[PDB]
Amino acid sequence: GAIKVGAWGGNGGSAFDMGPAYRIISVKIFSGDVVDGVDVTFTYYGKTETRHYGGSGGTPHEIVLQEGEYLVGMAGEVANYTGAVVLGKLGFSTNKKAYGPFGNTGGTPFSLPIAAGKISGFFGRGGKFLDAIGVYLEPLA
Amino acid sequence: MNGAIKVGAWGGNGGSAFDMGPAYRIISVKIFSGDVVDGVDVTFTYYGKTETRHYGGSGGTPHEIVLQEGEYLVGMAGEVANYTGAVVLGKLGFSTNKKAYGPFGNTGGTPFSLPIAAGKISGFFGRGGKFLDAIGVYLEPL
Ligand code: NA
Repeated sequence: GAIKVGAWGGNGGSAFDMGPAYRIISVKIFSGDVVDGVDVTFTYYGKTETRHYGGSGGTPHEIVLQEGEYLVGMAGEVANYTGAVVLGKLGFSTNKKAYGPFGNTGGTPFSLPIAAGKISGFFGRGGKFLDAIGVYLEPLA
Repeated sequence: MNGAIKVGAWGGNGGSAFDMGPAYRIISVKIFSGDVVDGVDVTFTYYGKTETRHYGGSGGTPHEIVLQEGEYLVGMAGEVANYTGAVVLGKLGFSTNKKAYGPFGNTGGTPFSLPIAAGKISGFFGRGGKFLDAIGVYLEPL
């Protein structure tokens, strides 16, 4: 868990920190006007777990990673929504396809292309919505 | 290769790709800029020898970052701009554990930002032509 980039977003809400997973199985992005939160399902030290960060409003959009598929990009926009500085839009790329945007509120763009390596986990801040998000990076095996 | 983590590049697809790799100790960076980011010099040491590599073009005014003892690059940010029909770095700056430098350049466009919560920049890659078309970084633990 030595390489953490981000977080992008605001200073509100409460901190979360997943740490790195052995393998990410799926990510669900909950969104409506903004990004409400994320589920991450993953393997970890012999266990399989699901963790939820942020709120649970909006609609879930699930990206299931197939055998040999991994996350190689994240991008989005940081927006003001109802006075909260949050992820207004969020998306992800795998080595196969890009997904998103999830959310509808424009703001300040950010983008993280990973030319070598993969996203292995998440940290950030959450409340009613997803205030901020960053990622753990690991090399490819 | 060999466990590298490379993020970026941010910028356009013109010019010629460069890739310094991560093997070297970065001593200083010089960002040449005017309206946009024209180029960069990266000076590094390796086995007691100091070398400078220049990427991008010949224009712009220099803006230097000379890393002090115990000073490491821990952020990069800027703007990707359309300038005279090319997609290039319109602004580029860096942060260390000590100080923020820049950004340098005068043309906005699409912002990017790389806060590094854990880790440091250990090398550069990107694309350079008349201007600095794009830039990315190698990361390692701190
Ligand atoms: Na896919």
